[PDB]
Amino acid sequence: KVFGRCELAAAMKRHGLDNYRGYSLGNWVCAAKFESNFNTQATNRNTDGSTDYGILQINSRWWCNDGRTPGSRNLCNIPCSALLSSDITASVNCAKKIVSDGNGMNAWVAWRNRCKGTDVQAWIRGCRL
Repeated sequence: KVFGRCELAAAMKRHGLDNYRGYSLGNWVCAAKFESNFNTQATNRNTDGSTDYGILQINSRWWCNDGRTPGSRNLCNIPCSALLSSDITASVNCAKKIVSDGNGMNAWVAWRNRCKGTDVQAWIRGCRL
């Protein structure tokens, strides 16, 4: 499922991501924009042989299990394919552990490179929330 901007914002707010670890809703939305383009089915292989999965491009080396990644930890205890669902629940719960793991939203290199420090509130402009 390809979410609309305000669609994902409302879902993320409902799952308690707004202000989680102090990161406003615009940050999480911006991150989803530049990680997946709001597409829950997005997958992307990385050079170390891991893959990133779903709306927030969560990595198979540490967080979910895809059966093919050397050194998998599966810290979210979840098949990576569950992060590709139109229900964002599993993706949201896992993002909570990742952003709590020590270096904040810097884990997300599209966030870091394209959202961090910018006018992220723009990413929820016009939304009824």
